[PDB]
Amino acid sequence: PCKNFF
Amino acid sequence: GKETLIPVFLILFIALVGLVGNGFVLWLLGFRMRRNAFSVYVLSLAGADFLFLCFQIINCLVYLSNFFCSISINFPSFFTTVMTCAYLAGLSMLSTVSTERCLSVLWPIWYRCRRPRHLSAVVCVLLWALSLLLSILEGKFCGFLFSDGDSGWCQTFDFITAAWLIFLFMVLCGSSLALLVRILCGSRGLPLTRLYLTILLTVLVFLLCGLPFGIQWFLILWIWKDSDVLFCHIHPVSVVLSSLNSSANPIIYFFVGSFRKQW
Ligand SMILES: CC(C)CCC[C@@H](C)[C@H]1CC[C@H]2[C@@H]3CC=C4C[C@@H](O)CC[C@]4(C)[C@H]3CC[C@]12C
Repeated sequence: PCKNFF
Repeated sequence: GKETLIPVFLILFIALVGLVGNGFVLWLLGFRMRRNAFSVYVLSLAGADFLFLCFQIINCLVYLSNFFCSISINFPSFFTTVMTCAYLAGLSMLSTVSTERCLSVLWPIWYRCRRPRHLSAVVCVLLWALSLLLSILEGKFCGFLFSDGDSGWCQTFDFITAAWLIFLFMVLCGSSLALLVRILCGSRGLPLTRLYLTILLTVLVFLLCGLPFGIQWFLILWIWKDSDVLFCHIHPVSVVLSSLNSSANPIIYFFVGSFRKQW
């Protein structure tokens, strides 16, 4: 999504 | 690849240790031991730490599964927001413990007599509700739910959680400072050395291990915009420190306080 993610 | 694998074993080990610690704390304070007005905060902090540590176990276990077995387990995207809720609720419980200690030392008469009995419960419920509100509204605008949201309005609302996080840190540092001033000015029977040692230990733990994951995940990631450097090196370490902080929290708060008489 919009975030990098972990 | 290999550079990420060695932190992840540390993640699973520290997460398992904190998992069994938080489970023991939850079981004891829920069922076996009598609860003070303060014990509700420790129980809530263990509960907030549980979800976060379980999700860290999940996110490292499926990294082992994807690396060796290549099953490619895609996840529901709402695990991140409840993990964020768990993390924020844990930090809020830390700051609220600090403020309760400051209120006890500054106004002892009020704390013994006029303090409402369900104030701890209503404060815990309100902070959990506010943490969940800041979590899902960060989830919906940034794509970590069913619908996907714009990245432009994501950073407006994400910086609110960062400002709330800095405020939550300044409340912990401000309240622990006032207690230190009060006990160093005119307090007689207290054990001063052990007292400022444990207060300073909580302050460095919350600043060095609790803060960096939130700082890097929210405020730091957006501002820097240095993707090659940040994810490979900064991110693995940030999770570990935050994960480490959750593990050390039951030991610092409940087990030292309770099991001191046993050993
Ligand atoms: C408004 C909604 C989000 C709150 C629900 C949060 C859930 C996940 C849980 C996590 C731990 C739970 C708390 C654990 C301990 C107690 C002490 C009990 O004497 C009053 C309820 C209270 C304070 C619980 C309230 C609900 C709680 C905070």
